[PDB]
Amino acid sequence: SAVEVTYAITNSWGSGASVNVTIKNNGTTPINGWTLKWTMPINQTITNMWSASFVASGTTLSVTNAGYNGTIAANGGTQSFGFNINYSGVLSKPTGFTVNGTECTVK
Amino acid sequence: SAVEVTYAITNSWGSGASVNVTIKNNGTTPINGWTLKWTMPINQTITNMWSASFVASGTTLSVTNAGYNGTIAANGGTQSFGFNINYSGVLSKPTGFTVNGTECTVK
Amino acid sequence: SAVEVTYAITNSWGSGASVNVTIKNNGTTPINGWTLKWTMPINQTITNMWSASFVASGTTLSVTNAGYNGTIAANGGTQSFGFNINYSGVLSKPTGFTVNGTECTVK
Amino acid sequence: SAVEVTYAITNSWGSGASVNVTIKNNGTTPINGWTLKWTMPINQTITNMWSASFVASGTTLSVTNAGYNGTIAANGGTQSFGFNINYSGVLSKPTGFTVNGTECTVK
Amino acid sequence: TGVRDVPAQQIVNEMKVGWNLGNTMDAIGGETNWGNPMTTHAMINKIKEAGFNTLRLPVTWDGHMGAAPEYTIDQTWMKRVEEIANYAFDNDMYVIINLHHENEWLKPFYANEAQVKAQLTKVWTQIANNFKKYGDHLIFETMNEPRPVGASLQWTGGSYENREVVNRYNLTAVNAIRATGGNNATRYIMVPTLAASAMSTTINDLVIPNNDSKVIVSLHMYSPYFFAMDINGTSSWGSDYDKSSLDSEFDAVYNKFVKNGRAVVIGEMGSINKNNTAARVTHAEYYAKSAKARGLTPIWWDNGYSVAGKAETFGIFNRSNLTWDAPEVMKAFIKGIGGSS
Amino acid sequence: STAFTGVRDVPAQQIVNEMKVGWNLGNTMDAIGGETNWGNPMTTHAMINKIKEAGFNTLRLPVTWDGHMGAAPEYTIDQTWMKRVEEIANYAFDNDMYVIINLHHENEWLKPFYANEAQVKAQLTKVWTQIANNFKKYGDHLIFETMNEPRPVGASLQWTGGSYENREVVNRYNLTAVNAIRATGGNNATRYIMVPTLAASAMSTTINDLVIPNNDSKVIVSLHMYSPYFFAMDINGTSSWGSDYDKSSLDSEFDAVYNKFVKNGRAVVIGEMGSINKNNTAARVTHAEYYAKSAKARGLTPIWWDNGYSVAGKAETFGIFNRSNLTWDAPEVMKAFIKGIGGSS
Amino acid sequence: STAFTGVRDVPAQQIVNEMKVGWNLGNTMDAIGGETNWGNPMTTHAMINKIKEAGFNTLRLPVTWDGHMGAAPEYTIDQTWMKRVEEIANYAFDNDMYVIINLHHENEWLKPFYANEAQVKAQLTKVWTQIANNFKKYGDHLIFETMNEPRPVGASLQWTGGSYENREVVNRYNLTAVNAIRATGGNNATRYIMVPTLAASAMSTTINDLVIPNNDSKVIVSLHMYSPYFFAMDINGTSSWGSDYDKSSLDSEFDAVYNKFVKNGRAVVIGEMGSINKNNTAARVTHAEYYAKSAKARGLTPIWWDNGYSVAGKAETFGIFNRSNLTWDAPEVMKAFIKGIGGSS
Amino acid sequence: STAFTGVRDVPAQQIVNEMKVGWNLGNTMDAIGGETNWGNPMTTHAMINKIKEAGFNTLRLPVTWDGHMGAAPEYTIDQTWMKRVEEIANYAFDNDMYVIINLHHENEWLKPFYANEAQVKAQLTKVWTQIANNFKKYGDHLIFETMNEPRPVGASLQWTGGSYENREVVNRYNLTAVNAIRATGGNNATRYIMVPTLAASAMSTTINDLVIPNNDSKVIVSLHMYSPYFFAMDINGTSSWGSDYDKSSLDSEFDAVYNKFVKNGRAVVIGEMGSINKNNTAARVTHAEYYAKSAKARGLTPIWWDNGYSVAGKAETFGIFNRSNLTWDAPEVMKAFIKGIGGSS
Repeated sequence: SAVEVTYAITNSWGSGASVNVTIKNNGTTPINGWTLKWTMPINQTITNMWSASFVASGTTLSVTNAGYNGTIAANGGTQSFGFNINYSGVLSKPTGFTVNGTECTVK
Repeated sequence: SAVEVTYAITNSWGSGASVNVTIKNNGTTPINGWTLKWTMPINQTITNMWSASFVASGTTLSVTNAGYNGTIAANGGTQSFGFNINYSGVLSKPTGFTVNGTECTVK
Repeated sequence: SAVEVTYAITNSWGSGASVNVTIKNNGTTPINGWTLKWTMPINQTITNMWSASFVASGTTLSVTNAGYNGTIAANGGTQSFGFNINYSGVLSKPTGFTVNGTECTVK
Repeated sequence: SAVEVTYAITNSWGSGASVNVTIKNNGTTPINGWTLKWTMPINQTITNMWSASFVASGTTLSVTNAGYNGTIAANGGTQSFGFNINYSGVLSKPTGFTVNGTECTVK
Repeated sequence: TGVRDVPAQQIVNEMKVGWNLGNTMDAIGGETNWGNPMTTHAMINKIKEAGFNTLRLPVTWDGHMGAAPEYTIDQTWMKRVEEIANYAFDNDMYVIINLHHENEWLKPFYANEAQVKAQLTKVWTQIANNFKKYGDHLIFETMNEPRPVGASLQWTGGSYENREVVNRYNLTAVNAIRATGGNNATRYIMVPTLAASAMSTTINDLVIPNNDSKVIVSLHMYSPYFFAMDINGTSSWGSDYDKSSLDSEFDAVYNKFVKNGRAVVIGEMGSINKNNTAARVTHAEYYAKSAKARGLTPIWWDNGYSVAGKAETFGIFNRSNLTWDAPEVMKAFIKGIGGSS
Repeated sequence: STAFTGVRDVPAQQIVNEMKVGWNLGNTMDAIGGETNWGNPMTTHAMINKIKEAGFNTLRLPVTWDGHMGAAPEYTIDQTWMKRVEEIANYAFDNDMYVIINLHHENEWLKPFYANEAQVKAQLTKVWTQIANNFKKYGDHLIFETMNEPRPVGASLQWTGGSYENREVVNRYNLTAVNAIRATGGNNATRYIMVPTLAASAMSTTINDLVIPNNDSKVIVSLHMYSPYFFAMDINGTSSWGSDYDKSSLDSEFDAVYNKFVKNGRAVVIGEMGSINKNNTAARVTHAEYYAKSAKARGLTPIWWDNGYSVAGKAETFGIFNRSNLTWDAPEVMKAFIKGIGGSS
Repeated sequence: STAFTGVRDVPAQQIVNEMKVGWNLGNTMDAIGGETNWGNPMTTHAMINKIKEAGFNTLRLPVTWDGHMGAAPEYTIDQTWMKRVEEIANYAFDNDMYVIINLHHENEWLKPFYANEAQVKAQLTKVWTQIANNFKKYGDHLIFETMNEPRPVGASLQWTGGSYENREVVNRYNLTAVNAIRATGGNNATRYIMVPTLAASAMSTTINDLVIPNNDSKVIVSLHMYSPYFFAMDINGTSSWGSDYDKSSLDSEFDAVYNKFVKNGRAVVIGEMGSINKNNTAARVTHAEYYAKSAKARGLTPIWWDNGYSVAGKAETFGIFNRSNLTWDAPEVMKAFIKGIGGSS
Repeated sequence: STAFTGVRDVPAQQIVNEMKVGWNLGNTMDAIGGETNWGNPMTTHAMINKIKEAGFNTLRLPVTWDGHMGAAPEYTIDQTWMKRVEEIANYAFDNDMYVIINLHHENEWLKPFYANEAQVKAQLTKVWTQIANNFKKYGDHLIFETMNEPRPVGASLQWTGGSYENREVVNRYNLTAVNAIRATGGNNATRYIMVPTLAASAMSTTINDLVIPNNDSKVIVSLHMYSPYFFAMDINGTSSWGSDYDKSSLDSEFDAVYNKFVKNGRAVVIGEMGSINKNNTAARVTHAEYYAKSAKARGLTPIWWDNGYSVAGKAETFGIFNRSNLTWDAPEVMKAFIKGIGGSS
């Protein structure tokens, strides 16, 4: 609702791509130690990640902040991280995100 | 360079696109009041921008922070903004950026 | 210890006196929520106190900070309070003081 | 006045005494870098001072903070210092003070 | 009288120590519906005499108001709350009036936020307008224990959603009060964390509406849980561990709020009756002095129920005959608070 | 119209961003002895339209109330004057702009000394109660500025930071004015309010000692920065601007404001700035454009002081708009200033 | 090998991130009476290989020095003991791990009281000077932990915050230890150093009163958090873990640490944690995995206390690795803990 | 002697308080080509005696090392030069003073640009390693100042705050210098160290971008404040000082330093200041005494820049002590400066 996830493609090479994610907090309360979760599309595997870490369980991808960037300030603060994937078929993007249990708007 | 810029495509539709830019400060000194400059590829026009403002002169683009996000903290701090463009041709990206006079690494 | 108490006479009027107490913390650790205890001389009675409150119990006088002055900063920080007493006979001063369990030096 | 000075006698030994001074700021604005001035009774001489330094010119006394205690917080903040004097005759006290040009209340 | 401009900490110091008129105007179905007699001026007179300087007056408004859009509060109900507040004002006491058991409408989820805010605004505009004339000895407490419903969540910090929406509601409530102007522009106001919990999660995510310097934090700390509240918990209190552990609960509040100039009132606390008077005496006195040493003003939860060996027996005052059912516990609590004379 | 759009709960920095860049109706409602007494013509809707079209999104409407109010205890403000101020404001709301209304040349009564405090507060309370009440229905595009340049009188003190006494009492006056506004309730309870440092100075002494009334998050700092002094303001000062030193010094003046206020979430409006006409259009274009962009890069919204007086070679010639003509006396300076500001589209 | 990689100038949080997740060689070099005196085998390189292989990137190597040193003034540490510690550290460096070396069961000399302060400082200085001097060449993958759980002894004080005196003297000891380390020079002047609160407790009293020696940005906080106590540590406490309440409560414990230190740029290592064996594998799996992800979400790196004792139904059975067999006695617990930590690949 | 008193763990502010007020041996060991190359006679113990007797408790001993050291990679410093520096320092230690030793006119090699960074850091490390090793035994009365006025070369940039690149690289150099000093160990690991902003400027840009190496609480900020510029430094500037405006402006300059550093526990030394001789003794007296008490009121310790040149009406005439005569050329200026500093007895 008040949290927006921007999932953007930095680069791609047919078999894989590089992704940058920015989480924006437009609510009133700082997010102290953000985590971000989504459903990984069928054909994608995360090969490596920076400025964050992750756990893959089934279709589920759980991303955790890297500490120095753990607080997303209120009233429009952001934090960002990135990763590389491998894919086949058409490069699709997740259709939903949750940040600490809160359902996000996707921009 | 101790400053990294990530320029990513959020979405595109053939004649236009949505861009997300993340600036990351890996140096020791905070950047207090950031400005980011670069050369847009030809045949691209900025329609509107959020979390920052710009002055365009030909393909020369100078972007200024929005006050609330003016400081890029040292040691891995980021700030991000976004904007829409109209374009023709291939959707190419800038090849370099400068932040307050400092040349950035494009990631 | 590295805590000093200054118990000084601001004014006196024969049957009573006004006392100023300064607690000085020369240690490395702030004192977060100070309390000051001493043994009350016989034939003295505190009639009112400011910038602190107290409980008299037998010969023991326990003084508690007023919240806004609750932290005695390290490396020379001070906090002060005062009170009026009624007395008879010789106006004597308490001999020892303890602050949060720590025996003080009397300056 | 919103600035109160407490000038108190810690101890006296006939030919000399020890003084403790507490300055209280009850106003809305912190005093950033306090100075305290007063006129000292004749036949009193400051021998040494701690938590502050001074310039004596005749009976004119200008006292300056020691840096670490330079700010007297608003809304009831205090800072204190002390000194020893030699004196002959009747021990008396100054009855007026100015702090950074503001005339103080004497308590 | 009027509304002074002093540090919120000074207000809290002056409130000193308080007593709740519990299970009364907060009781579902009306003032006498939960076993307490009709409140009288004489009762409050005795509260003051014992050494309490604050009356917390919890009010459940649900059941006494009309439908949207105006949510008109019953005049007779409003008048009764005001009447009781005046028993305390006559004694020169501080009074806190809140919204209490509003859980059927006040729900901290994004889905409910628009409705709840609309009603919150209407309710506080009315209470604020009715009580505008009173000076700074009247304090408004915006909400009681706002939290997600469900027994399994009762002692949790809720979700981020819940804490965000609680913060949004507090802003809504403070603005509603402030917008009536006059004394309500400068009145001191208490706001709770989620569930009025003092746990790290909830105190760390509290946002003060507009950074308003006249806002005081409301926490409820029935600590330590097992001794104070749990009928099946220990009946003993007073070890070095007990003392240190209580100190540390208050230390969390001191370091987050008080130390930084944000004042805090412990709006509810106390111990039930486990036929353990000596232990409750030790606890009450230590609780009061430990809390006060961290700038906190505690307020006893008195629901008028004092039967030894039963759950929820926090009552210490006998409202029927104006004596104390727990004279020793009461006196130790007051004694631990101390004073200025 | 932006007159009656209600009040948001957005960060004051966002409000300052939307104000963007401003123009002062100077030497007008602030003029002693009447609107036209200091040489300006009667203000028209057409003039304000030209302000908006040029790229300015904020009108600062300075008003001197002394001379238009009765004596104690009510200090009643002339209703005709009150209504003319409001009429002018609406010229701007019609253009979807922000408007700032202040108290301006009040120095005859507004004295920042302990001795004057009680009486001045009483008058300040009455003045702001009346202004706030008149404009109560207006939404967040109306901003009140509590005072202009409160300071101890005396030629020799003009560019000083006053005594601690003066700064303490200015802080007390700001709180009095803010409380007076807020006590009227409704939109006045939540609208954004500007408060000045002593003399509205940006110097370390004054910005360091500023105290925000009630820590109110909807308060914006008001500073006046005619920088650098010698180029911009002094008739006997250099008429050149643009060296590496010039740019560095201006940056640094803004850096002090950014570090003290902006970067901590406290928004700041430079309610007055500008340069006089020393027959040096090129220097002024260079200065105006760099000022705008340097200020903006530090979150600051600057507001040009236009007193309608633009005669080359004369002191105080800050005017850039020709009101009689609905054209610009200094089209290049104006356009440079606006260009420096940039935009989001 | 990560033994001699030099010393970076990165923020401590980045070091803590790379430490990732750790394993203690418990009841070993920390055992009173020597390495094998408390029932563990002689430590081998093959044991440590398995720790690395399971996914742990830090070896905490607790060492009790009391019993291995001479008297004042020099407090000379036995050379064989010193070099054996070094030998074991290299088992881990060969696996490209981080290693933490501390002072562990030193309660017979390391007493946080004003009256013991002067002599304790003198011994602390000699002890750290010797350890630091031995390990001088080692790069930033070697971390010193100044003390373990300094505290007043006495059963009634065991889970308390001690007195102000104790907490004050602990801060003084930490400074003495840090300066002793740095004074040896070289890599020791720049390596990362862990310092504990009183008793390495995370309770408010103790974390609120911690003072970082010299405000040194290379200092990391050492906390021990066997949470929740009853499930994790008490042989008589619940065997179950996983309610919403359990989760919320554990979250809140880490939240206290996050808001005090991590969010302000002060890095934190949970140098000991874990659960005993109540024959409750499923509960220990749920707890271990949640602990790991909850802690990591607050930027914390947790380190499991493994004392080599894993017998179901007995107190103090924190051991999960079987050193003699080179297999895991608690494979499900270990895997869940590692799984909860996640990774960058 | 204060040479070998060991090293305390007190707050830097206390050290700065004891330093109290200082005198620079200017245009001497800092002179290009050698001690007497800029017209000063060879320094004697008797000269330093007079400095102490006048009431100065700190000797700043500026030293230019360029010209006395070999080439990369070792940059070996001439041993007789090193010993001469140590000898002069002991003149002051014999007088129970503080001594500050820096690197001074190193601008030929010390270039704050990314392109130069690697080589400059290599030389800076070699230089500080040698100096630190030489003075390793000296206690906390010896303070190292890592650099003097590091800045981008160019006349047009002299009074600017440089670029962000410049300021970032200066911060990197300070860290390099501090680490080099501390890595030598012993008293160098714990002694107090001064580090400058870019150009040692106190302007907002440069004080705001200063990063303290490791957040080390033993670090003191070094600023040079020849304020106000026109009166103090400019041979063509006013000869008068004393107005309320003058007093207010000077206060405000110190207020910036107090609010950014001192009031936050970060101590500050004004390592250079003073006025030139414009045949205006009365004005210099007024200025000197006010500067001293105003600076001291903000916890600052000022150090007069004395280059031994005192000729009335010439630029750069900061000298007040007559080295050949052992008398004061500006006795009234000296006494007023000392008088404004005050004391504890």
